[PDB]
Amino acid sequence: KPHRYRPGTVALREIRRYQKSTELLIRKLPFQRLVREIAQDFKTDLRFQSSAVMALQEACEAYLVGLFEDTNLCAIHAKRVTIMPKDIQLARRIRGERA
Amino acid sequence: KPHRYRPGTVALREIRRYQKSTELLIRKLPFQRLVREIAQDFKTDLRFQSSAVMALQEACEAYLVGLFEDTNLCAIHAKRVTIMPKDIQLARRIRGERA
Amino acid sequence: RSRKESYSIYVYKVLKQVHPDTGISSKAMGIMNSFVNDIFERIAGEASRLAHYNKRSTITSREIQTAVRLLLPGELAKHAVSEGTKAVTKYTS
Amino acid sequence: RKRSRKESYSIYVYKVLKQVHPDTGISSKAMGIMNSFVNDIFERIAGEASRLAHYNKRSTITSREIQTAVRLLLPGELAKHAVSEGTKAVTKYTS
Amino acid sequence: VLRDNIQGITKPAIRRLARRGGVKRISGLIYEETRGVLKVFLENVIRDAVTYTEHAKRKTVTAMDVVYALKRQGRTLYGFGG
Amino acid sequence: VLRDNIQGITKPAIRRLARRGGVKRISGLIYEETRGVLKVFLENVIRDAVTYTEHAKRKTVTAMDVVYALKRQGRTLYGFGG
Amino acid sequence: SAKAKTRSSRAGLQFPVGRVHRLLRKGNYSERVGAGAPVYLAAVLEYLTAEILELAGNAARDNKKTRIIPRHLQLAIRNDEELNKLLGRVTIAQGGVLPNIQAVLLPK
Amino acid sequence: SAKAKTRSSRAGLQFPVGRVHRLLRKGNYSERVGAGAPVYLAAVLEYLTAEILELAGNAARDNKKTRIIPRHLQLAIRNDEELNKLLGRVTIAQGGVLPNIQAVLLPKK
DNA sequence: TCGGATGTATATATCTGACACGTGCCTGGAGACTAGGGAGTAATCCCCTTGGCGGTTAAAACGCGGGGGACAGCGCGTACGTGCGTTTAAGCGGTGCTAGAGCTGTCTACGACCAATTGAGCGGCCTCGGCACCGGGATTCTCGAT
DNA sequence: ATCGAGAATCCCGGTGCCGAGGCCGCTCAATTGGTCGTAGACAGCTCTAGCACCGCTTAAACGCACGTACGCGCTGTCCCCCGCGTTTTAACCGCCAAGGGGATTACTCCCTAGTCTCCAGGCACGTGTCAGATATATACATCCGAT
Repeated sequence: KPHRYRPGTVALREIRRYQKSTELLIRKLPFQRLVREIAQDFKTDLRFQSSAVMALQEACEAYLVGLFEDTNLCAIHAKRVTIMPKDIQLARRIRGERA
Repeated sequence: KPHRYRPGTVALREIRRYQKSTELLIRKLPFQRLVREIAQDFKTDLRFQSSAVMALQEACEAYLVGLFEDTNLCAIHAKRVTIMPKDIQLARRIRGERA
Repeated sequence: RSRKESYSIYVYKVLKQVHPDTGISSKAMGIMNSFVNDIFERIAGEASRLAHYNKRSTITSREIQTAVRLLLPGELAKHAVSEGTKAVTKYTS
Repeated sequence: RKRSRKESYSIYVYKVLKQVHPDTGISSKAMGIMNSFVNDIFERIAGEASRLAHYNKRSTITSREIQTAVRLLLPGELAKHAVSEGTKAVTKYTS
Repeated sequence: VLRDNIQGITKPAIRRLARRGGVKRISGLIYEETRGVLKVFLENVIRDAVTYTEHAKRKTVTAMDVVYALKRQGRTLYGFGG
Repeated sequence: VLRDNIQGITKPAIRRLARRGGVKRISGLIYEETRGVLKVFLENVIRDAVTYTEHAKRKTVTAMDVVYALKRQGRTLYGFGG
Repeated sequence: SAKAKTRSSRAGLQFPVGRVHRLLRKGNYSERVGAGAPVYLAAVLEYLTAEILELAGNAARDNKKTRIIPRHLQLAIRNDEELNKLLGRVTIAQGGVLPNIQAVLLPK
Repeated sequence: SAKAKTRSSRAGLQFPVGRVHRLLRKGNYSERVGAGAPVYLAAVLEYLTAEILELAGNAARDNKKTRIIPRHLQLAIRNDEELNKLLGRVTIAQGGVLPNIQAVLLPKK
C-alpha cells in the first residue's frame, strides 16, 4: 500500500515552511473585492490606489497572525492542541477588543 | 457544636461587600514606605506631596483589580475556580506586558 | 498671589440645566474638569494633525467636525456634529 | 512642466550604512522602511519635548528638553548611549 | 462588487494564516469565526480611511489615508509612506 | 523605608484586591507572584515621575508628575489635576 | 445673530467661547485659528458634559441621594455602551468597579 | 570647535542639521527653537539608524546576501531586546515572522 | 421540607463640616480698525485607475479512510477555607521646625527676522553585477517491518 | 532498540534580467551677516506644607487546627480532523484602450493677526445651614444541619 504520513507531520512541516517565508497568504482579487464592497457601503463611487489595497492586506494579515498566536497560547493553557472559537473569544476579550 | 458555613459562602459574601464599596484596600503607611524606598533607589533625598502618594495608590489598586479580573477569566477557561500563577502569566502575556 | 482657571461654573450651569435639583460634590467636579480638559486636547490634537496632513495653516470648523467624526463613537458623533453645526449656524446669523 | 520635488533621508541612511558595513547595499523597500522609521522617531521625540516644554511654561525647546524626551522614550542602554552621543555632538558643535 | 465576498477568504487561506502563527490543529468552526473577526477589523480601518478622503475632497483613497487610519488605532505600518 | 517593605503588602490585602476582582478561590503561591508584578508596575511609574521632577529642577514629586507619568503609559487618571 | 454681546450668549451656549479661542491660539496647534472653531468646540464639549451629567444624576437619584459623587460618575460611564468606549482607558479615582460575579462561581 | 561650513559637518554628523532645524521650526512644536536642539536630535537619530543598520547587515550576511531586504530588518528588530521594546507596536511590510514552534506541539518519544 | 442562627436591610435622632451663595476687584475678553497673505476658484495637462479579452495552470473543492485527540467519568489526597485566640502596628490627634516651592524685580544674551548668495540635494539616464530560477544529484528525516 | 525504502529538502553550477549605484544639470533652501526686543537666568524674600516625634486605642494581621471540596491523574469511547487522490473553478499575467480626476499655476479678495482702549465676568475669600455619616433598635432574608 502507498506511503502515508501520520497526522501531525505535514502540519509541522507547513508551520516551518510558512514561518520561513514572507509572501502574502490571501489571494489578491478576492480581498480587493471584499475591500471594495465594504468601502462602497460606506460611500458610493470610490476609487482605490493599488498601494491602498496592498497596505490594507498587509495590515489584515499581520493582525490575523498575531491573533492566531494568542489563540494558540490559550488553547495550550486549556491543555489542548486544537484551537476552538472560545480561544479566539478569550484572546480578544483579554486583549481589549470585546471589553 | 457551633455554627459553621461551608467553604465558598463567606467568599461570595466578601465579593459582594468589596465590589459594593469604593475604599482603598492597601494600608497607607506600608505603601508609602514602599514608594519612598523605590524612589530613593532612583534618586536620593526626595520629597513627596501627599497627593502624589495617593495618586500612586489609586493607580496601583486599579491596575491590580483589572489584572485579577483577567486572571479569573483565564482560570475559568482552564475549567477551574482557583487562580494560579500560570493564569497571571498568561493574562500578562496576552495583554502585552511580557511579549 | 496667582489665580487658577477651571470649568466649574460652566459644569454647574449645565448641571442645573439638566437636573434642576441635584448638586455636585468637590471630587466629582475635579473629575469633570479632568474630563473636559482631556476631550479638549484630544479633539484639538486630531484637528492639528488633519490641518497638517492637508498642508493647511488654519484650523477651521470642518477640521473640528472631522476630528469629532474620527474620535467619538457612532451616535455620540452624530449628536455632537448636529449640536456643533447648530451652534455655528446660530452664531453667524 | 516640472514635477515637484520630495525630500527624504535616503542619502544620509546610505552614508551611515557605508560607514558601518563598507560593502553591503540596501534595496528600495528597505530604504522606504528606514525612512518611515526616522520620521516616526523624529515625531515621537519632538512631540514629547513639546509637551515637556508646555508643562513647565516655557516658550523654547532647547537641548535639555530633547535630552529629557530621549530619557523618557527610549529603553535603558539605548537611552544611555543616545544621551552620550547627543551630548558629545552638542559639545563638539559649540566648542 | 456588492454581495457576499467574505467567502472569498477561503479555508486554505485561513489555514495558512494559522500555520504562520504556529498552530498545529484547527477546529472546523474556526473559519466562520475568523471571517467575522476580520470583517470587523477591516470595517474599522476603511471607515477611517474614507473619512480622511472626504476631508481632502478627493474621490480616490490614497495609501497615506490607510497609513494614517492605521496609525490612529495603534497599528503603525512601515513601508508605504509616512 | 530602606529595606524589605514589599512584605508590607500583606496577604489579606491581596485577598481583598482579588475579591474586588471577583475571585472566589486563591492559590497559596499567588501572593509572592503578585508582589513581583506590583513592584514592576511601580518601578515604571516612579522612574518617569522622578524624570519630570528633575526637569523642573525640583526636589518634591508633585501629583502632576505622577499624572503625566501615568498618562504617557496609557493609564489616564481623573481626579488629581490635569 | 446680530446682537453684539458675549460670544457664548450669541452662539446659545453655556461654555466659554472666548476662553476656548485663547486656549486654541496659545496651545501650539496651528498658525491660525478660524472664527467658527471655538464655537464648534464649545458646543461639542457642552454636549458631552450634559450627557455624562444626566446619566450621573440618574444614578445618584437611584441611590436616594441629592448629590453626585465619583461613584455615580463611574456607574454612569461603565453602564453606557458608548461612554465606556470613549473612556475605556481611563481610571476614575474613588470610583470602584461594577458588581459582577461570574456565573460559574455561584452555588449550584 | 568654531567653523564656517555646514553645521552637520562642524557637529561631526552625517545627517542634516539645517533640515532638522527647519522641520522642528515649521512643525508647530513650540514658539521658539534653541540652537542646540537640532544638533542633539540629529545625533540621536543617527545613533539609532546606525544601530538598526548594523544589526540588519549582520542578519543579511548570515544568509550569504550582499543586500538588505525587509526580512533582515524584521529579524534584526525582533531579535534584539530593546529595539523590540521601542518598536513593539509596529508592522514591517514584507517582514514575516520569527520562527517559533511551541514545545508542546513537537513529536514525542 | 424545615426551625434556629447569623447577617443584612430599614427607620429615627443628631450633629458636623462641606457645599452653595454673596462681595471686590482686576485682569482677560470684547469693540473698532487696518493690512497682508492664505485659500477659494478657474483652467489645463497627463498619470494612473478601471474595464475587457484570452490562455495556462496553480489552487480550491470534494470525497474517503482511519487514527488520535476531545471529553466524560471515577477515585484519591493534599491544600485551601473558616473560625478562634493572641500579637502587632496602623491610624489619629497634636507640637514643632525648617526646607523648598512660589513670586517679584532686573538685565543681558539668545533666538526671530530680513536680504544676498551659492552649493547641497533632487530628478532623469543608464549600465552592469546580484539575485531569481532551472535542473541534477546528495543527504536526511520519516515510517512500517522485525 | 534497530535497518531499508521513499519523499523531501539542501547544495552546486549555469543562464539571464532588471534594479541598485553612480553621474550630471539645475533650482531653491540653507548659510552669512547684522539688528532688535524679550524670554529666561538669577538674586532675594516669604510662608506653606512636608517631615519627625510622642502617646493611646483598637482594628487588623498572624498563627493554628480541622475538615472538605477541588485539582489532577488515569481509563475508555467515539467522532472529527488530517492526509491524499481526482476534478473543477477562477486567479494571474500580458495586452489594449478610454477617460476621470489628481496635481500644478495664476489671480483676487476677504478673513484673520495685531494694536489699543475699555469694562464686566470670574476668581479668591468669607459665612451660614442642611445633606449625609453614624449610633441604635428592630424586622426580614438567607443559609444549614436535620428529616
